[PDB]
Amino acid sequence: GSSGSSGQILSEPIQAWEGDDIKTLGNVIFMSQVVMQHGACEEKEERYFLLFSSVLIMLSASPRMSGFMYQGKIPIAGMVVNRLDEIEGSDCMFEITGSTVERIVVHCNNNQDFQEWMEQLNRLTKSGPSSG
Repeated sequence: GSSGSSGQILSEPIQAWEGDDIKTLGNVIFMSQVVMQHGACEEKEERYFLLFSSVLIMLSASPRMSGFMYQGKIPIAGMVVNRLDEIEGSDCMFEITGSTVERIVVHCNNNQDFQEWMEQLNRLTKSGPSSG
């Protein structure tokens, strides 16, 4: 083993999920409850992000507790991660774009987890580790 995680995720299929399989994509690098809504609009938006290293799977828990709901998937390809350096001295965090005109603004966290997401997303979106 390694770490624990809520049930269902490993018992029932992901709601909305429809294509082939999730176990076919790979695994779940880093999974945690993030908050992605937009660039200041109304409020925040809690959601689950599953980094497979080949795509960013997103889940939702509209209800209370009962499995998850697959919203969309972001292929590492075309992805754009630069800890939102398009600004200047204004919160670290990072975004997850790579499409027509979509930008995923994930809320900070302040923990080894964050740095991780940035660490992987770094090599993910890219090809190989930064100066190994």
